[PDB]
Formats: sequence, structure tokens, C-alpha cells
Amino acid sequence: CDLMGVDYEEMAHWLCHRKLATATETYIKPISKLHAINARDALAKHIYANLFNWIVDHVNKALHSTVKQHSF
Amino acid sequence: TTALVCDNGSGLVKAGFAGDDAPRAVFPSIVGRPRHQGVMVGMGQKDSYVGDEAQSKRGILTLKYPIEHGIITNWDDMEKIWHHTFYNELRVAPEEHPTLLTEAPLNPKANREKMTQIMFETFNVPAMYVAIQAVLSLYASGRTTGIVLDSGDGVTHNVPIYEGYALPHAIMRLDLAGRDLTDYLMKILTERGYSFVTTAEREIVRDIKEKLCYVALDFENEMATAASSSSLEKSYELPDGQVITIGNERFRCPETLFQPSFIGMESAGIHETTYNSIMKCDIDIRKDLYANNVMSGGTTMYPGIADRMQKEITALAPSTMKIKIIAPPERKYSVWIGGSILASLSTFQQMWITKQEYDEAGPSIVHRKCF
Ligand SMILES: C/C1=C\[C@H](C)C[C@H](C)OC(=O)C[C@H](c2ccc(O)cc2)NC(=O)[C@@H](Cc2c(Br)[nH]c3ccccc23)N(C)C(=O)[C@H](C)NC(=O)[C@@H](C)C1
Ligand SMILES: Nc1ncnc2c1ncn2[C@@H]1O[C@H](COP(=O)(O)OP(=O)(O)O)[C@@H](O)[C@H]1O
Ligand SMILES: [Mg+2]
Repeated sequence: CDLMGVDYEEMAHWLCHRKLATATETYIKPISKLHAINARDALAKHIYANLFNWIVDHVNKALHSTVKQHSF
Repeated sequence: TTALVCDNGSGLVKAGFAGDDAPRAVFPSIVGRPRHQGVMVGMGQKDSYVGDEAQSKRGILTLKYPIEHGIITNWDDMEKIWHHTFYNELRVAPEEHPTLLTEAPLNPKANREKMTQIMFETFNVPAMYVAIQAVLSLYASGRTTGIVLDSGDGVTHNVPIYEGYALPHAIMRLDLAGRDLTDYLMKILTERGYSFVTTAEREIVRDIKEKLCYVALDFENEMATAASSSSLEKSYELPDGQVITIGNERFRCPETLFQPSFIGMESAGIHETTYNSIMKCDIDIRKDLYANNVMSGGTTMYPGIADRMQKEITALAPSTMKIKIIAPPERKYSVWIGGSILASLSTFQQMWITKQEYDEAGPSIVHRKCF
């Protein structure tokens, strides 16, 4: 939470629960320790995959040049 | 193509697409007709209203519920409610999507025959299936073993299941209901001087039952407490802004589930029918049924019904044998969530009734394939 800035109480709350919502109502539901672990690992995989896609977008920003590509 | 998942009942209709996390269309299942002489000209007077429209206008209308006790008791209004569900409220043509439909167990066969006939002929749905509510509750709660207790408006039923096999001889059904709790609430409310006669008043009584009732943990102790003291007594605001005060009665209303003798039936309450259903199961599984009790449907939403059930079963069950009650907060929707899970499964895609099989076998096929 310090490294990311997100406030400790919000991470501690959301890691141990998930939210359902119909359009009219919303339920905060507890989840098993196994499902909590699966969700934490899915969040780590999602962060890493987006960091990889971002670093590739910057590499592309360096590699591109303005002239319109006719064929490749 | 995503199948539709539709769960009918007395009370709310719940519909949405399979694979969604929660139902997309939820609305009370009512068909309403005007009962006053329309005086204005060019009003745009309409033959009848469905769902939320009938709720808003309701002061003008006779409200009729087309399903009582999980049986469809006039097919024209039910077909209107499906028409409203597919075209108005999901806005998706049924000719694209398989459909999954939900029924209480031990219903008449004709209800499934007519419901499939109307789906194939009148909506041209390419494929359909009919699931049991209790089975779907297990998918929703994430289990393959347990005794489900599911109680909505209309039917209350227990279905024990053990590693994915039902036990038909142990299935129990009861006609205690949100609805009979409502009619009891009106008849007891009369005691304090408040008389709710018309159907649109019954909807008010239903909203009082939702907001203010709670299941007394020990009945006679809270009766004595409410006799002794105001502290238990709480008040509510009718739509016109009058206030009404309701006392001990607010706990008196949901106990009738535990003591049907109040409304006048003799069959024992949901705790003792749960125990009797377990006892109808063979002796080796019973530990696992006691380990899992899964509540479902809106009539199990009352505060303290989970703890009152756990206590009173523990009093019935042998003292060593661990009793657990599993009441998830979402449980009002869990029959839909289970239907969504089931319809999403790849193995299920084998198991739809298809239109060709209907044309070959006629509407009796449902008994063969579905259950
Ligand atoms: C707005 C509502 C209630 C009220 C006006 C709200 C107020 C707050 O209730 C009271 O406490 C007042 C009072 C009353 C009078 C004496 C008494 O020792 C206790 C109460 N009781 C009444 O005015 C009764 C009398 C009555 C008729 Br006739 N038959 C009935 C059959 C059974 C019981 C009683 C009756 N009364 C006319 C109504 O309920 C009307 C029909 N009720 C309604 O339209 C609905 C929408 C709710
Ligand atoms: N929080 C609540 N407490 C008590 N009763 C409720 C609550 N919410 C809904 N109900 C009642 O439960 C019934 C609806 O049950 P439900 O299972 O949702 O209907 P359906 O059988 O159509 O799915 C209605 O009588 C409704 O008034
Ligand atoms: Mg139901």
C-alpha cells in the first residue's frame, strides 16, 4: 500500500470480499481463502501483463517514424 | 450465442444472459387491468400493464398474479409477461438464443408441457431447458452436496443432494410462502386497527413485511418482552404519509413458517421438514447433509432466520453431529446465478431440447430429457 499509494483499509477490505451488484442493489460478499489467493495471483498477472504492454507501447513510440508506411 | 436465462416465480421475474454476474431484468410479475371508467379523451388508454408499469399505476388497477404456488394459472397473462421480458425489458429477439427456464420440483407435468409448447411455437426459441430451483442453488453456492431449503413467494421445498445425485423420495414440498405470510400479516395487522383490503394495499403490506419483520430467536421470551415494553415497537409511513405503528406482531408474522398452526395448517415448520427430509435419506450421507444447509429465495431473508434454524435443528439433531447453516447474502438471486452457471457450461450444450426434437416428439419430450 505504501509503494502503490492505495490506502491500506481499502486493499485489506477488497482482498477479502467481492462485490455483486444488480442495477438496483449491491452486496459485499466474503470469499474463501483459496478464492482470495486466486484473485491476488490474477491481479499480479494482470499488472504484469499491462506493464509489458505499456513498455512495448513505448518501444513502439521510439521505433515509429512519421512517414506513412506503404508496405512492410 | 449466449443463452437466455429466465427464472419465473410467483413474485419477481428474474431474467438475464448466461455468463452474466447478476440478472439484467428484475421486476415483480403482475398483470394489471384498469377498473375505473376512463374520462379523458385521447389519454392513450391501454388494455393492460405488466411489471413495473402495473406497480406504478397500481392504485388504478386490479393486480393479478399469473403464478400461484409455482403453477401458471392463466396462460395468457404469463405469455404477456414473457413477451414483456424478451421484447421490452431485455430487448433481444428469442429467435437467436437458447433459453433456460426454472420450476419448483414436484409440479404438474402440464406446466412444463405448456411452457415448452409456448416457447417453441409462440417465440420460436431455437432450444430450451427446464431446471429445478434447488439444484441451481447448489451451483450458485459452489457445492455438490447439501440439503437445499429454498422458499420464495409460493412454494417452499427442500431437496437433498449428495455428490450430484438427487434423492427423489426425500424431496419435500410445502405451500408456506411470502404470500401466505403476507395474508397472515394483513389478518394479524387488523388487530391494531389497520385494514388492508385491496390488492394494491396488499403490496403495501408486502413492503411492510420486507422492511420491518424479523424472526424471533425465542418466541415466548420476545412475546413477554413486547408485552412488557414499547422498546420492540416500531413504525412505518404509508404512501399517503399517514404513520402506522406495529408491535410484537412484526416478529409474530415470520414465525408461522416455524408454526404453520398459526395460519391453520398442521404440517410442521421448515426446521422439522428439513430434519424429516434428512431422515428420509440413507444413514451414511446424513453427516454431510447436516454439514451443509443452503438457503435460497427471498422468504429466507428475514433477520435471524438463519440462527433460529441452526438452533432449532441443533435441538432436533443428535448432539454430537455438527449442524451448519449456509445463508449467503445474495441468496435471493442464487437460483438465477445457478442457472447462469449451468447454462454457461460446455457439457450442458449437449443437453438442450432442440426444435427438431420437439417437432419429432411433441411437447412431451421435456419429461424425457429434462428430469
Ligand atoms: C391508511 C390506513 C389506515 C388508517 C387510516 C391509519 C390509522 C392510523 O389507523 C388507526 O389506527 C385508525 C383506526 C382505529 C380506530 C380505533 C381503534 O381502536 C384503533 C384504530 N382504524 C381505522 O380508521 C380503520 C377502521 C376499520 C375499518 Br372501516 N375496517 C376495519 C377492520 C379492522 C380494523 C379496523 C377497521 N380504517 C377506516 C382503515 O384502516 C382504512 C380502511 N385503512 C386504509 O385505508 C389503509 C390504506 C391503511
Ligand atoms: N428482505 C426480505 N425479507 C423478507 N421477505 C422478503 C425480502 N425480500 C423479498 N421478500 C419476499 O419474498 C418473496 C419473493 O421471493 P423470491 O424468491 O425473490 O420470489 P421468486 O420465487 O419469484 O424468486 C416476496 O414475498 C417478497 O416480498
Ligand atoms: Mg424462486
